[PDB]
Amino acid sequence: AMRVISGEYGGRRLKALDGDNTRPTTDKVKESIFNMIGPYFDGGMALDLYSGSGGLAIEAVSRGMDKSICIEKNFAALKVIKENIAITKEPEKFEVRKMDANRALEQFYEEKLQFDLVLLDPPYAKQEIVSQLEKMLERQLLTNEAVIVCETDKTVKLPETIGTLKKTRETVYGITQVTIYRQ
Repeated sequence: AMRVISGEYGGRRLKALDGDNTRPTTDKVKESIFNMIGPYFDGGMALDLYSGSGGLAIEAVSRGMDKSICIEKNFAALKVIKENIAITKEPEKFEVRKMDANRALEQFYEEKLQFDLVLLDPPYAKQEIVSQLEKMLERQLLTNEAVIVCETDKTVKLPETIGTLKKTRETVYGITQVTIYRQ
């Protein structure tokens, strides 16, 4: 069963969305991601653009980030992420918004926000990572030391360079590819 790996909420059990045979984000991959980019953070704001049950957003805050904004496509996910946020007992550190992912980026621009961590785990058929990152650069949605974590099927070919972002690491764990970008 899914669990927070490390940090303040480490070891706490989380609820997963109902299975639908799509590419998972395993706890082992989650651990690998956060140990690579962290393992801990001195504050900051994270964006979890396809948050689902919220495991990555929660891991970020557990490990020291001040706040995660979690974007959701499907109404059904809202009760699951709410339950998981409740398990942290720090609901003020999370914001869940039910809206289109691309519309979310333009709202963040309206809100004059910048993110220290961006987590991008789109459904395979809705993957627009390069366009989205170009949008984030266009709208200056990234802090100076922001890091982007992408999760894709191992068959996806993400570019070495996206505007001022450069791929710094890329690792395959089974069929899940984790790609890291930094400015």
